[PDB]
Amino acid sequence: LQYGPLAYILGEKTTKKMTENSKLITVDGNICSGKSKLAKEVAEKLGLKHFPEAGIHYADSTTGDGKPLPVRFSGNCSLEKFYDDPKSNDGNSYRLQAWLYASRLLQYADALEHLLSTGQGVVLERSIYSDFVFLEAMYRQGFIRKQCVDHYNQVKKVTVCEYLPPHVVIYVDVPVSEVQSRIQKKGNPHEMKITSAYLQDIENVYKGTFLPEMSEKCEVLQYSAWEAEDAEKVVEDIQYLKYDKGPWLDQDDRKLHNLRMLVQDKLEVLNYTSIPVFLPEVTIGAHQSDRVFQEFTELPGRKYRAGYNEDVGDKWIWLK
Amino acid sequence: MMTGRQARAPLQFLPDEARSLPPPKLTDPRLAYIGFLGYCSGLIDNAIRRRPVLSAGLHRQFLYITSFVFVGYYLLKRQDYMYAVRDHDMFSYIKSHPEDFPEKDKKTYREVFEEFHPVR
Amino acid sequence: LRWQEDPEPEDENLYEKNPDSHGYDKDPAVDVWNMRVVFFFGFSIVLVLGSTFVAYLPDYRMQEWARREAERLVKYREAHGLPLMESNCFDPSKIQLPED
Amino acid sequence: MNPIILIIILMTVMLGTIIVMISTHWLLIWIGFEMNMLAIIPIMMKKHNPRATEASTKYFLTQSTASMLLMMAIIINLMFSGQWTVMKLFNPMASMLMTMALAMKLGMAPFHFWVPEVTQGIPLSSGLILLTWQKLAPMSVLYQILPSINLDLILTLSILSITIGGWGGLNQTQLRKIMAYSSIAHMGWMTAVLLYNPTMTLLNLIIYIIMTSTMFTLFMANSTTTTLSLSHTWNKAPIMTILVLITLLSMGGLPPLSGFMPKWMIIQEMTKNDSIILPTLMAITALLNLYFYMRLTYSTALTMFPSTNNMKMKWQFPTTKRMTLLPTMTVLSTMLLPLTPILSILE
Amino acid sequence: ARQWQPDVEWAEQYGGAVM
Amino acid sequence: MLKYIIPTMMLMPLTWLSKNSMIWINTTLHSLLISLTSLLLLNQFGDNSLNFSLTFFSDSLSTPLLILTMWLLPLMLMASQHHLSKENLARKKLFISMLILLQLFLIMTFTATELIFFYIMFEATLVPTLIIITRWGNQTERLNAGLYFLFYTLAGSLPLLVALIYIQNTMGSLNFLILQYWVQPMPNSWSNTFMWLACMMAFMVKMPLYGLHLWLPKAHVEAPIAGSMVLAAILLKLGGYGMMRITLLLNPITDFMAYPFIMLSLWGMIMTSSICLRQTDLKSLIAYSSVSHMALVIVAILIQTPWSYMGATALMIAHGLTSSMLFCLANSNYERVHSRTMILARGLQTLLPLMAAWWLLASLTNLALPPSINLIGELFVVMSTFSWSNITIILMGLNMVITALYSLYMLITTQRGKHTHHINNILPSFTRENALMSLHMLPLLLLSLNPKIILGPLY
Amino acid sequence: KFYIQEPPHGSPNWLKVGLTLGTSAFLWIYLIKQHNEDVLEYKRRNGLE
Amino acid sequence: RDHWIHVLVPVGFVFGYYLDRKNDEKLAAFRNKSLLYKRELKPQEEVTWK
Ligand SMILES: CCCCCCCCCCCCCCCCCC(=O)OC[C@H](COP(=O)([O-])OC[C@H](O)COP(=O)([O-])OC[C@H](COC(=O)CCCCCCCCCCCCCCCCC)OC(=O)CCCCCCCCCCCCCCCCC)OC(=O)CCCCCCCCCCCCCCCCC
Ligand SMILES: CCCCCCCCCCCCCCCCCC(=O)OC[C@H](COP(=O)([O-])OCC[N+](C)(C)C)OC(=O)CCCCCCCCCCCCCCCCC
Ligand SMILES: CCCCCCCCCCCCCCCCCC(=O)OC[C@H](COP(=O)([O-])OCC[N+](C)(C)C)OC(=O)CCCCCCCCCCCCCCCCC
Ligand SMILES: CCCCCCCCCCCCCCCCCC(=O)OC[C@H](COP(=O)(O)OCCN)OC(=O)CCCCCCCCCCCCCCCCC
Ligand SMILES: Nc1ncnc2c1ncn2[C@@H]1O[C@H](COP(=O)(O)O)[C@@H](O)[C@H]1O
Repeated sequence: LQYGPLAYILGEKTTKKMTENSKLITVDGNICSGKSKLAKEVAEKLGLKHFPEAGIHYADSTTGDGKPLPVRFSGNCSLEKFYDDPKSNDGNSYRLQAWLYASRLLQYADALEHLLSTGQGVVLERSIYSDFVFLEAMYRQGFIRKQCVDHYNQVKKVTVCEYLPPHVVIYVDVPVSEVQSRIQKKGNPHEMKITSAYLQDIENVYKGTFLPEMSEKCEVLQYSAWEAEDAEKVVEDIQYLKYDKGPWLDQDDRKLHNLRMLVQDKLEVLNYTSIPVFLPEVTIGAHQSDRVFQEFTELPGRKYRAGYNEDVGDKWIWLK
Repeated sequence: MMTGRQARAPLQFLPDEARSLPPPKLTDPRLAYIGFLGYCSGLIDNAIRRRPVLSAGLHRQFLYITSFVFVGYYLLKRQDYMYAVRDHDMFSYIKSHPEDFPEKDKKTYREVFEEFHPVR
Repeated sequence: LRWQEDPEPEDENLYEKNPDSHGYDKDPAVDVWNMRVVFFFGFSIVLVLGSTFVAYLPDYRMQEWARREAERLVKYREAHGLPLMESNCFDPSKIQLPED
Repeated sequence: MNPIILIIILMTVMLGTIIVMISTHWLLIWIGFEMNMLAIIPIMMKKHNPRATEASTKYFLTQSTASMLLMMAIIINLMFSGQWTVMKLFNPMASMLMTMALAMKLGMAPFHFWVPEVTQGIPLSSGLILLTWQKLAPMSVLYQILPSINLDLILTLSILSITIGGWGGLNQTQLRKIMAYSSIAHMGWMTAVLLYNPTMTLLNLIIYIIMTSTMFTLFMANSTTTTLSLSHTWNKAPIMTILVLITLLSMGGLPPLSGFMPKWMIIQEMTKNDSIILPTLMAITALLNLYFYMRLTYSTALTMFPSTNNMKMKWQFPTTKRMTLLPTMTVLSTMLLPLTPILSILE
Repeated sequence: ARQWQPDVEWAEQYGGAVM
Repeated sequence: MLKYIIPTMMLMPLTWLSKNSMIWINTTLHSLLISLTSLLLLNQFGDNSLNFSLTFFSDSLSTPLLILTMWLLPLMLMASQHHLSKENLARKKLFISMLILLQLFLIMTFTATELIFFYIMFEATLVPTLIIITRWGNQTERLNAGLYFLFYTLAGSLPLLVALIYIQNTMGSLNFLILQYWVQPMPNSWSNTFMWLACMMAFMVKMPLYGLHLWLPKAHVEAPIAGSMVLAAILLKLGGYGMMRITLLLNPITDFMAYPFIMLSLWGMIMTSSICLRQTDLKSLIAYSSVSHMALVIVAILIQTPWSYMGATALMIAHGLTSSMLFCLANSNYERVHSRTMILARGLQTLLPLMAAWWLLASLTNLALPPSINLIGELFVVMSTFSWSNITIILMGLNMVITALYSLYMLITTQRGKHTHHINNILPSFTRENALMSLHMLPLLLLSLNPKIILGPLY
Repeated sequence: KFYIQEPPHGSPNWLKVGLTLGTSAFLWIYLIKQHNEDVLEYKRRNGLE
Repeated sequence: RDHWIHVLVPVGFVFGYYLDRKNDEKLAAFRNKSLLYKRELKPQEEVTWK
């Protein structure tokens, strides 16, 4: 590989590169909180690396050539078809939510790998600690069943326990009517079909579960739709935090070494996303799985390991 | 069984009397089969890491083949040594004990009476 | 509902896209060359040359030798008054019986 | 765990095994077993969850009881022989107690009741160490004390181990318990041929360690601990299903594979000593082992079980695991039966 | 008319604590 | 025999380095060349067997089974290339590798000079057959059928291993050529009774014996067509081959140990033919017909007269060709109506006249129409069983009546009557299908001209 | 270029390829020297030259 | 060769035939020694069968 136990032995300790700027920041809010520009401006004032919010095609952006794959190879789900029919028969709701949870888990593994390999902090948008608010909103709106929530809670229970929470959680109070004003001024014809009760359930699960449970294990910052416009006040509030909560304090070189060994092996990160709980919204039968897998192999640069594809121009294969 | 033979001189992979024995030829079918096992290990090693199976890592496939031939040559030397030891001990024990191995008075079938069982 | 599964694909007809299909492949040149390989190397080679080869086996299990040798032995022991076969396969002089 | 401390602790496990393998004094044999247990306890508690603490506690109790019975057998030997050479035992009571102690250390039935619990409670690498490396030292002591081993005792332990390891794996869906009951049945096969020809015992131990190392390495490389998680392997890495197919067919004792080699040589050396009923019943009992092996091959390689949607993301990532010696161990566990007279190097 | 592959009902037989 | 083992192994790089549209044609061509080359084994002599090396030999028993085995591989490739057309290329190459590897095991199973090599190859033939059935079988029952196929054979054969290693320790050798001269009489004792059972019950399962045949109408039905061809044509005859080798050693105890098994097979050829009279599954009808035909081969080996061995080896070759063709005809209708139910597709002579001619000829060879080698083997077994006991002619004749009845009932049910109206995907017969039928039938008819090469070591 | 992230096996590890070929050539020349020494010692001990 | 794959099985048969004829040389311990076929050698002939 690149980093293993031997590099840890030979001197590559991760608290040597861990400065005070090395913080994990997650910016949160409702569907049109406008927090993307807040996350990018906070990331450029503090000198951090911004990660955009992981969609369906995040794994497509990190693997291969970075261009998005067809949706049959990645996702098998549509955000627009969730917006149009949230109570759809084919089970797009929980299947979209589960693929997005795995995408945010892959993004969080990338974020920790960057933070622990470079010592540069990371600003994230709606991490895996806040992904469950859409699950609970979709369950309160009857868009998914209870067994889908049980499947999500199993996957989350066996995956989120292996990671450290962010340092700073920035929540943006934007009310439902302002969110809908921004949805109608956005002009997205699928996104304008979102009901008010769904946005209200998102805000309720946020204010009632997420921030009360993250306020113990991290430092939450909370802003309105106008005091989050000024990025410098938010960055000033970040730089004058007395970091004293959460499990980042009792992290020596060994625990962060084990974490860095975890977040570089992506199949171990993504191991328990596909647990064999045969839930019909995400269970793909054998003929469709076989056919889609054989078609995924025929995609260019995907038939072999990344250094080993003549069709995209990999040479010296006979000496590799 | 033969553990008291190789107890006067312990942990010798090939003793000095193994050199009185002819070595396996390098065209031994056993050693060629071990080289085929090296080639198969190279193919499985290219397959489990999703490399092109016949093309990728010809240096690595060749080191698989070479390493299996190199180990198996000495394994065949020890195999032929231990069976030579077994035959040597057998023949010396038969020579030292003639009362336990009498030379059998062989009768021909003109004196040997075998009961005939008809298939009818 | 039940899970995400492809529907049963319809069984393809080789005669729709290829009315000259020999039934080996849907590529017509591969189909015709599979036809020629099967027909030549089975019938023109194995059947014909094997019927010839079995037809001209060199005295298969020496039956013709045994008939010719038996003609020679009967022609011998008719002229000398010997019986055509003994009831003893082996000479009784070279057999020791168990005494009683 | 610190990688330095991990390497030192694995060297101490290996050191305790080597001290049992080389020493001529009974106290040093006992010291080697003590050092081995004392060093393998952190390997079982590598992940720090209550199942590993329970597994390490059960392993501690069994191996501690066996070590104390071993020292009692050694002390009765010092009574009735006045000396300490690791050779035959000069009292049938010392021989019985030492055979019981080694049967507890190997987890042979009816002292088998810790092996599936402890193997389930620990990770796959520590389960690999427990089921392969921890079999080496007690089989070495049994190899050395065999002029005094009671025949009826060792064959009772052997056939009871084969039968209970056959029936135990038929009810299992966890892979580690399947491997543990496989361990119990194969230890019965090893100790059944011990007083007849211990070279075939070493052959069975070597082929067993190769095949079990292959199965644990495949289970590590696929990160599968259950039957139903192994069932998703066809949609993730289809070569792994082929390798677990041929290795499970090998461990069932089917020719032309190398897992047929040990049981065929064991039957071969037990019929020489006028035992016919016993290798026949052992061979027929191993069909149960073959049955749950074929259950796993049905679930993994011969059929395609349904997968889930999130496997499509894992299609985009290769295995970055050090699958150490996995092609070598897969070739040696399957294609070694033409090299069956290689067993004379263990004479 | 295609090849039978195991369904969810078949694969739930291998998902218990025991067999 | 190495000149046949090496090209069969070279069929593996020939099937893995072929172009993706060429992997059927190349394996078919070169397996036909191996089948042409198989005829050099007809260098047989009236006194000596063709003894190649310390490992391989071929008498006049193993030689027809070898030529039938090397002939069966291209026909299995022709039969199995249509329903595996939409398969993955790698899984298609794995199927062809399992067929080639099963042939590789069989051609050095029949030529095994030493009996434990015969046992290793004999039980090695389970694994590609098991993989073919449980992987490329069509319905749900293929997994259970693979279980029955595996665990009857190993339950029968693991006592056979102990028996052969016992003979190795007692006689000093399991070379069949040495055991032709060092054979000792096996007297009456309970030890020798279980010796007889351990030497015979594996092959009784493989024939199959009546009462132990329950692996067969699930393994032969739930396999694909290449699996059904090899199981019906060669893998039942491994049992009769092993019996004709191993009954050298079991005298004179066979002369009273044979009675229960002679009763089982003489009554099983009546009962399984009666079962064939009432089958709804056509493929199961052919399976129970195979049990009914192999019952006579069991009786002929157990009475061990020369006429019985000649008829048994002739009937083994004849039944291999006939049952393989009957399974291929059943597949030719299954690839159109997608059901093995025999009453579904009716009146097929109105639609497929030349395929109905192939049905007629395979049903005539199934009922042992003279001068086919079916009737030659049938007739010699009837002669020898009559010389055994004069009352066995009742059971043999009643079996022949029921055999003609289910053969022509199969023909009339599938081919005659009014056609089924709601079935409209009855394509014309492909050239591949008719070529497969002719490559079964034409050697089976040409062997009536010169039948001495299929009458075994004691013609 | 093709890949958004540089693969670890984009360039061959020339050190590891060189050590692989050197170790394999060393084992071949050592094996040939061993086999020649062994046939020489066999012919010396049994007097067949 | 453009058609190099069509000489795998025939060269395999030639190689197996060569190895059979080679093994017949190792099994030559009774060449012109059997009581049925022993005979005086013809001139310009050193072995009776190869
Ligand atoms: C070594 C040199 C050998 C040379 C001589 C060859 C000896 C015979 C070999 C095999 C002959 C039969 C194969 C052709 C028939 C199958 C295909 C078919 O249906 O074609 C109809 C088709 C004409 O009909 P179609 O109207 O156009 O279409 C069919 C209809 O849609 C619907 O069709 P269908 O129902 O209207 O017409 C079918 C009809 C339906 O009729 C029957 O099924 C009634 C037959 C049974 C009762 C009568 C015969 C009883 C037994 C007595 C005869 C044998 C002993 C005689 C000696 C004296 C007594 C000891 O059957 C026949 O016409 C067959 C005539 C020959 C009968 C032979 C016995 C077959 C019965 C079953 C086995 C019996 C025991 C084995 C006998 C073996 C003798 C060698 O024929 C052809 O186009 C002929 C194609 C080429 C045939 C070549 C045959 C030999 C190939 C061997 C190649 C290698 C060696 C080189 C020599 C080549 C010489 C040419
Ligand atoms: C072999 C064991 C495995 C079985 C499967 C094998 C599959 C592979 C196939 C390989 C190729 C085939 C091998 C077997 C070939 C058998 C054929 C063969 O060789 O025959 C030789 C037989 C041998 O007969 P023969 O023994 O008398 O030959 C005399 C011997 N010589 C030539 C040396 C002097 O050849 C003939 O009989 C030829 C006779 C002429 C052609 C036929 C004429 C009669 C046709 C019918 C006439 C009309 C009768 C009335 C009925 C009318 C219609 C109903
Ligand atoms: C298809 C499924 C059923 C398969 C049935 C297979 C045959 C049935 C009988 C097998 C008996 C066991 C093998 C005997 C090998 C004989 C070798 C020998 O030397 O014998 C003489 C020896 C004689 O002993 P000896 O050789 O030590 O002494 C020398 C000989 N005398 C005695 C003259 C001095 O016989 C035995 O030792 C015992 C033979 C009988 C063993 C009975 C145990 C097995 C019972 C039947 C089990 C059948 C399968 C059950 C399971 C089925 C699946 C669930
Ligand atoms: C008479 C006999 C005398 C003695 C003869 C020799 C006996 C040999 C017995 C071998 C026993 C091997 C036991 C396992 C290895 C011990 C060390 C270990 O645990 O290595 C695995 C290692 C640990 O890494 P870790 O990160 O902790 O694992 C979790 C996964 N990330 O890494 C991993 O987990 C990565 C996954 C791959 C690990 C593969 C290890 C294979 C080692 C065994 C090879 C086969 C044995 C040697 C050949 C046969 C010898 C008989
Ligand atoms: N279950 C869900 N329903 C709707 N949107 C979701 C869900 N899960 C994640 N999202 C994302 O939340 C985003 C809303 O924030 P924004 O990025 O400002 O549009 C959408 O673009 C979606 O990508």
